[PDB]
Parts: sequence; C-alpha cells; structure tokens
Amino acid sequence: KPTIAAVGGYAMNNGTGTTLYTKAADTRRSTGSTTKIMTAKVVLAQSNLNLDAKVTIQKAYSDYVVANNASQAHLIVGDKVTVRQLLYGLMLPSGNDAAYALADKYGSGSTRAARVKSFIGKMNTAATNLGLHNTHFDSFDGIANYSTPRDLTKIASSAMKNSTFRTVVKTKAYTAKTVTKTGSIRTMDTWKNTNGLLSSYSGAIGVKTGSGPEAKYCLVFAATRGGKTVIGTVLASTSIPARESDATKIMNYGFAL
Repeated sequence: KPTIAAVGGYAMNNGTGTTLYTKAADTRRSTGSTTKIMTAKVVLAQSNLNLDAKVTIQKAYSDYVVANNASQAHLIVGDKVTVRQLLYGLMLPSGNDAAYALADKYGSGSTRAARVKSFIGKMNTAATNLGLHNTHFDSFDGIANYSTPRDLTKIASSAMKNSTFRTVVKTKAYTAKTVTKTGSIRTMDTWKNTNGLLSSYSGAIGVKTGSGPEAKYCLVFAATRGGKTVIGTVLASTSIPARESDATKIMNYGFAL
C-alpha cells in the first residue's frame, strides 16, 4: 500500500465497484472546487437540458469571481455562451463564473437568487439519490460543504456514466467561440485543463482537480488500462505536484493489485 501526502484517499474499480485503496475513506473533509463535479452532473441530468442552448453572460457572474478573486473561464458579460461551452469552462479552468451561469440556468425559480438556492438543493438531492450520507453542498462551486474520498468517488463514477461528462473531463485544451453582444463571433483564449494527469499519466481520463482554503489540494482521478478503469479521490494533499503524485501512486497500485 503506497504512502500518500493526502489525508484522505480512495480508489475503486469503476466497473465493478470493488475498493482498491483506502485512507480515511469515510472521513468528512471540505471539498472546495471538486464540488464542480456535482454541478456538472446535476446539469447533465436535467430533463430540460439542451447543450446548444445559449446563455447570456450576466454582469453578476463576472462580479462574482472578482468579489471572490476566484477561478474563472473569463466569460465576457454580454456574450452568448452555449451550455456545452459552459461545461468546458466549468471543468477545464475551473471557472466559477461558468458554475454560476449553470446554476442560474438550471435552478428553479423567478430570481437568480431563488434559482441558485434551488440548484444547490438539486445537488444535495442527487447526493441523497446516490445513497450517500457524508456529503453536503452549501454552494454550486465549492466556495457545510463537505464530502469524503469514497462519497466523491461515487459521485464521479455516476457522472462518468454520461458521455458528455466523459468527453469534457478528458479534454486537455478547449477554445470557446462565443457570440458577442453585437452578434460577432469571438475566439476566446484557450482553456486548459488543470488536471496534469491527462498528460503525465498514461491512460488518464479524468476527472477534476480541486482546492480551497480548508480543502487544500484535491484531485478526483480516473484512468483506464487494459479495459480496467480505476477511479479515486485524493483529499487535502499538500500541493499541486503532491496531489498528482498521490493520485499516480494510488492508480499504479490499483492497477497492479
């Protein structure tokens, strides 16, 4: 069993559900931006979903990232951005402006505030439906927001069942071509996936990096080799390189087991 810097860790065979690795697998910790995995999952599960539906970037999304100095997809207010592009903005650069736009769009209510509260409730419902007991969401971006390496791994596994989700998370780079306030086509600067495993770990297919003041450095990873898919989560590692080596060690162990 490898030694990892993360205080929390878990991994299972994605296809069979058999546990391959544990380290405080059921101990609750802050999740930070790995929360975005649930945001995507909820969106992709909407009955009224339309990937080509365009959303107008509101000033509120922009002010939101500035007010928190948070990660962003650099969405320009006034631009028309499709739900599909928003999913890439959410998952690759970990855009909190994109998350807001998605929560606003798929939450139920007559005001943005109401729809956001509704969206987060949808996130908790999704967790309950998965039979989880150690996961709770207080936000749509991860900015009372906790989970565990096991719970998060199950959430990711469920999300990986959606082909669109799988496509997004394994994409290393994506350039959004948005529609300007005046009808023009804008070529945004290229979005790069923050998950370094996609290029460092052979077979890597996901899923999403995460971090936060309390969550520290997190990573939900997945890779396939020989038709065998290992999916796991590392919570509260000590750094970006450490989170990656932690995941690498667990995956190698899981494949050799």
